[PDB]
Amino acid sequence: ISKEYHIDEEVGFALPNPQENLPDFYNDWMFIAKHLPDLIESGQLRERVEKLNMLSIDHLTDHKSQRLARLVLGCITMAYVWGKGHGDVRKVLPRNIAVPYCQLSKKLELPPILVYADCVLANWKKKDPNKPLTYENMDVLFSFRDGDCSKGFFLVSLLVEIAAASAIKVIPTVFKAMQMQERDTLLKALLEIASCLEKALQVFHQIHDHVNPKAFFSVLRIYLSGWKGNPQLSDGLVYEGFWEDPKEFAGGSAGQSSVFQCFDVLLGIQQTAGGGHAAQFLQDMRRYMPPAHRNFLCSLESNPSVREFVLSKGDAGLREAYDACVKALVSLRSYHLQIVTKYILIPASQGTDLMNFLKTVRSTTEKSLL
Ligand SMILES: C[C@@H](C(=O)Nc1ccc(Cl)cc1)[C@H]1[C@@H]2C[C@@H](n3cnc4cc(F)c(F)cc43)C[C@@H]21
Repeated sequence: ISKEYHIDEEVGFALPNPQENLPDFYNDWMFIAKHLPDLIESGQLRERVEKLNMLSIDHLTDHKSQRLARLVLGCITMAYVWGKGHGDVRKVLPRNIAVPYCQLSKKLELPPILVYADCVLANWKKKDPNKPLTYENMDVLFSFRDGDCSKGFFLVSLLVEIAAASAIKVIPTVFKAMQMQERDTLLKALLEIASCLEKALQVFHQIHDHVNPKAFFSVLRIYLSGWKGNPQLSDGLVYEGFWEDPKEFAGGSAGQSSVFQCFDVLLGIQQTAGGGHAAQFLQDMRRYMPPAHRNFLCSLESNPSVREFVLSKGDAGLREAYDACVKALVSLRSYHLQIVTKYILIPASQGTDLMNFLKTVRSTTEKSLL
């Protein structure tokens, strides 16, 4: 059983039952975010961000409240800087909203920009508290524009994180099986992690039914892009009243998903080795995860290597069970690679930086087989 890594045995890395409402003191922030599709189109979003007061973060006591306040402020920032999403970029964030978002981001050890942990892990709720977690029974908390498939893009992303929750709980079982030298306990525990990663691929299939190719490329992808190496903000975003210099921060990508790196590290796949772009990007995106997940990924690399344990015993039965988890990963990297073609490459032709990246993390996964 995992410790104070804020990993839930039911939903995994996602926030378990996230809050929907801040205290009534923060009605100004909750109002702008809950009506984002209308204020962006009406042109008064950026006005209502300017006619704001500099509120205090101190009223955010419990954990679930600060995450939402990062979630509400993260969406406003992406909506403010990008506007309707056609070129009118605001290279300055106003102080009455820049310094409260930077205070809370420094609080949660997160960057002051919308990340995967905000719009996926803490951005959901159950329609019926008695009916189980499925797409038809769950809904998002915030969106960008009308018909952007942000419900489908985020809930399907979240749905696969819940399938991995049934595999992360097996990690302590594997690590103590190696310590106690119990082979059968390790063989089944490896088979179980593989099997849950097999079920997680079927959850990935749902993305076609709830997300549209060009509705994602044109509407949602524009607001999720950040300002690190982005040409529209050559130096980044100035946080007025917090940093005198413009600060470069990466946007949101699947690399910030903790299950992305969770099993690469466990199975001994040195995805962060070498000076490659994928190995550097996977290490840089750890700073964009919650602090509890930064240390959980850290604790796995500290624990003994599971790969060398199987490669040493000369046990073909263990070699086949371990190879099943690697094959389950390749099946996901090969499906994730397919989704990017239908959703980025072909829309972009009426783009390839994510393509060349995701081919390398899969290529490394195939080279791990025995
Ligand atoms: C639906 C897609 C998405 O990119 N969602 C998204 C993007 C940006 C933002 Cl900001 C928020 C959500 C994909 C989901 C599940 C993915 N995944 C998790 N563990 C994986 C292990 C693997 F081997 C693998 F190949 C993919 C794996 C990550 C994203």
